[PDB]
Amino acid sequence: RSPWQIQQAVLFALFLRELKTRLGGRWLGVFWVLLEPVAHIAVMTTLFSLAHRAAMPSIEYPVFLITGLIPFFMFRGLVTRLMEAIDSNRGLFAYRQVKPIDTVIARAMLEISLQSIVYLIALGTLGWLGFHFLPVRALELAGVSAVLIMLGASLGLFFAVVTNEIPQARAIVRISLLPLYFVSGVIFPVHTIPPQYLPLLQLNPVLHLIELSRASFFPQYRVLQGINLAYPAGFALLSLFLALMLYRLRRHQLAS
Amino acid sequence: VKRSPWQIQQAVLFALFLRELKTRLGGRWLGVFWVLLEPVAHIAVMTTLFSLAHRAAMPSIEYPVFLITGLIPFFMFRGLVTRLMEAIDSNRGLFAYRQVKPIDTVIARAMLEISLQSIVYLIALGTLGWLGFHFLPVRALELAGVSAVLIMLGASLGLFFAVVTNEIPQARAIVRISLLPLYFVSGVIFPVHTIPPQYLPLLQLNPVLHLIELSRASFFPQYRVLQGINLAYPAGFALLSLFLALMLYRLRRHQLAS
Amino acid sequence: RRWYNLATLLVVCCLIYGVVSLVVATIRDHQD
Amino acid sequence: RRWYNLATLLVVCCLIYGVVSLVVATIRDHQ
Amino acid sequence: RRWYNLATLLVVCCLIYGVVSLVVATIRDH
Amino acid sequence: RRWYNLATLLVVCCLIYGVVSLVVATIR
Amino acid sequence: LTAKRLQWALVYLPMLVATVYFLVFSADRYVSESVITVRQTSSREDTCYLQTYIHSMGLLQKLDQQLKLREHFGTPLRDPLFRLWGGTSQEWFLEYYRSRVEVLMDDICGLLTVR
Amino acid sequence: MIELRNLTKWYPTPHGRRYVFRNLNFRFPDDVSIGLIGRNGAGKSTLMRLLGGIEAPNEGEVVTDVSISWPVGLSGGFQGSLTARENVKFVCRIYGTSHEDMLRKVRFVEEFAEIGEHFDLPMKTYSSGMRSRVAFGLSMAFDFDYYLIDEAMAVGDAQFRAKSRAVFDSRVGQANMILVSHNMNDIKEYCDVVVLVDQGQATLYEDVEAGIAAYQGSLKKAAAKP
Ligand SMILES: CCCCCCCCCCCC(=O)O[C@@H](COC(=O)CCCCCCCCCC)COP(=O)(O)OC[C@H](O)CO[C@@]1(C(=O)O)C[C@H](O)[C@@H](O)[C@H]([C@@H](O)CO)O1
Repeated sequence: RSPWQIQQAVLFALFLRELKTRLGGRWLGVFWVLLEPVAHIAVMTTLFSLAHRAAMPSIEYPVFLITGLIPFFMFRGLVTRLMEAIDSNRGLFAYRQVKPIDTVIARAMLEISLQSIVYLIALGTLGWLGFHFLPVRALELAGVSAVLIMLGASLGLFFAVVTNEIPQARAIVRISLLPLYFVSGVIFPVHTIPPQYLPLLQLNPVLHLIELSRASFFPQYRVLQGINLAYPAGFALLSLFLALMLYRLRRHQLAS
Repeated sequence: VKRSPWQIQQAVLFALFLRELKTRLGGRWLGVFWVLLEPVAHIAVMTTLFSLAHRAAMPSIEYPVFLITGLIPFFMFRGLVTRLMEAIDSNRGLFAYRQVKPIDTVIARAMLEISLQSIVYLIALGTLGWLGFHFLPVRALELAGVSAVLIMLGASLGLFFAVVTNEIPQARAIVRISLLPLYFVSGVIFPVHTIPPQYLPLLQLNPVLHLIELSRASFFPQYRVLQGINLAYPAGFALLSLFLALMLYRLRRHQLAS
Repeated sequence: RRWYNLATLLVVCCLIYGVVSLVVATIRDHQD
Repeated sequence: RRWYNLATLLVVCCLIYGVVSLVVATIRDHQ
Repeated sequence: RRWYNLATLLVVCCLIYGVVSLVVATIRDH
Repeated sequence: RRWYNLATLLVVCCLIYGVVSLVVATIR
Repeated sequence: LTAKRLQWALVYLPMLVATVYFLVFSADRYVSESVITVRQTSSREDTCYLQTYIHSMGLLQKLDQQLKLREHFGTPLRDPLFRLWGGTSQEWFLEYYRSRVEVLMDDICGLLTVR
Repeated sequence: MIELRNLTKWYPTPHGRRYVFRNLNFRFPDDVSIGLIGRNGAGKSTLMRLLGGIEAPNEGEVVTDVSISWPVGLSGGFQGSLTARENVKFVCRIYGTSHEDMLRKVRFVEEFAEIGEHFDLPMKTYSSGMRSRVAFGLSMAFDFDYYLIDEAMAVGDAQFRAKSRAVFDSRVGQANMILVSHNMNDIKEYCDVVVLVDQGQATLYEDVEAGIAAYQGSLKKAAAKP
């Protein structure tokens, strides 16, 4: 048996286990992951519909919200769920074909599959309501989505490796995932904030990725200066390098 | 001696306060550094973000004292919620001595947070006086009354959450996640006068906004308050929450022991 | 407003009596 | 304001007495 | 509007029933 | 302001002493 | 500290005091509201001026000289809380008047309602 | 004096209310050693801990004028982050003893335990023998009218059991025991009268031999059901 085949086997089994425990005993989690974008959209439109109409009179608010929200939901899930994978299977590390990175990859693939299903369903009901739901340049959208996915998975693995001890710090990162929602262009277009606050917001790679995904989605969408893809690409590459290094070095102490 | 229940209550509260201070401040007292570091960091970030905006908003009050007077009471309230809510699992193995009822853990954590934030508040006003700002309240006992109302509301909410989420150790994270926008909406960083009126009545549903505004009004001289802000609404919220929390604790008193 | 004040006071002292009675029972629970 | 200042003084002197009693109790227990 | 106020009365009656049942359970356990 | 300067210098010097003593004790 | 003592000293006594006050001792108080605005003949500063001047002291001197406010407000002897005790200080009289006359501002219209 | 009135104890289960105790009324004999023995899982341990006051009875109450110890070997009783010394200090502060007396108690328990370096170490890293040792030493520290043992004698190595038995016979004469053990020789060696708790009721026997004989008879009756 090749190492690749046993890797597929262990990933399949771990995916089955983690999909069973991610949703409820009678699949109550699927309702929550379908309803959370709905509640977010309801609150956001009912709070800023006229303001966003005044912002630019060319893009409807719900499609803008979906395109900026579903990738952020996937990124937040990848960051916040990948790091609990170590403590969920402490007792499972006794069968000599199971490694922590297998749990990491299983959780990541599930997060990706679930959010992709949610994205497809959301685009379907958005087109069903008479909105705009076809990306003009879908290949660049796929590229930016892949960059965002790799950045999120790398950060999740990095936080899983570093915070194997001190679980209080785990909680902390979830708190820091709340302001990241309110800054990275998810709610309101970034053309309305006063310009001197701009570069302090431009070190956030998720802002750049959201802006480029929206630009590749809509026809004739305007981006600001310094919203290059090179900065998120380099951030993701460096984060993945450091995460893999730290997992390799601190490998043996992730035992039972 | 017969040792009347008030005596053993004092004894277990005193011992449990020692036990809980030994871990809240951390081993070798490393936590006090973060305890007085957090308001400093909050003050610095908010002042270099919004100093000119606050100066243009209301020029009669300088920014740091307006920040402190709404920051430290909210820090006390947030401590009295989050620290208090997890008071059950941290001492679950301690419930085997017949004088160790969980209400003692709740009261010990509440009194520890109250004392710590009281010393932090006194140090903050001392520093503000040392830097030439305005640091003496004009109506001190009214400020004490609003502070007491806020303290008892926070303690009641903490006890209610600790009672409710015992079988369910989760939803504590959701409590903290919900506590963050409470920081961002209760007017503890910027004056609430600039909020557009169409959002105003909904924001009045938050009692912490009323308590913060009432504590600020009795502190500064000639600080106006908005219409619809009163003491009766947060006082009634606090009283009803305290009654509900005590009744829920009385129902499930035996179930909090394993 | 006589009747509104009387009803408000009745609710307030009812809640206060309930709270203090629960507190009294809670301290009385210790029976060493 | 004579009686008002007396009342606030009572409140503060009490609070600091309680806090310092707690701190002297724990520093007596520690050593 | 006959049907509109009936729903509100149903909701408030259910709430009052729930809270009164809970305090009655409290005073029965006492 | 001689007394004011002496007092704020004393406070900072004590703080500095507290932090260096705490780290030099906790390194042990 | 039985339950009977708590019920007597927390529920029955304050409700009894409030009942024997609000039924047989309280004095009725009639309100007379009005709604005004000041305009230029062919305005926020003038309505601030009016809002300050209504609660002023010289207006009280004029009104006490005119309509005999002090001896009117001392008439109800049955109610001891809302009546104006004779021989009281000028500052207490000013605070009593400020409590009795209530002025609200509608900033959307700049309308002064005086009750 | 020990008296039990109208005791009712149960716990909710998905298959109904598994009732353990229901309206138990009984008086215990004084100045004699009690061997409490019954069917395993039928209510021995809950009876022990309601006697110890850990869980107050839902209905009825127990009445006593003597001191009854908490179950010895209570390793889970002490909190993990505190050290053994800190847990001892907390325990004596619970009972409100004087400063110098409680200093005498902590010196006594550190002399008994002989742990040494790990005595000022938090107890999440402790092994079972060390926590059992400090539990035994702390329980032997307080002067008590009655002591509760949940079969904590046979555990441990030979030397710890030896000094445990030594300090135990130092405590006999001035104090009395309640034994909850599965070794019959312990009840024939350290008990005077024997109670038997079966199916929610307790029966007294002034003869230890009669009590253990009724125990084997009840076991044979349970094994005789087809
Ligand atoms: C001011 C900025 C915005 C306003 C937020 C206001 C905070 C809400 C109020 C507090 C809500 C709340 O629940 O508290 C939170 C505090 O907010 C944060 O996380 C700050 C987030 C910083 C990242 C932001 C990046 C932005 C992203 C841009 C790209 C957790 O902290 P906590 O005080 O509750 O933790 C105490 C625990 O009991 C024990 O943890 C320790 C301890 O004492 O052993 C250990 C450890 O040192 C650390 O976890 C902890 C401490 O020292 C380290 O700050 O203390």
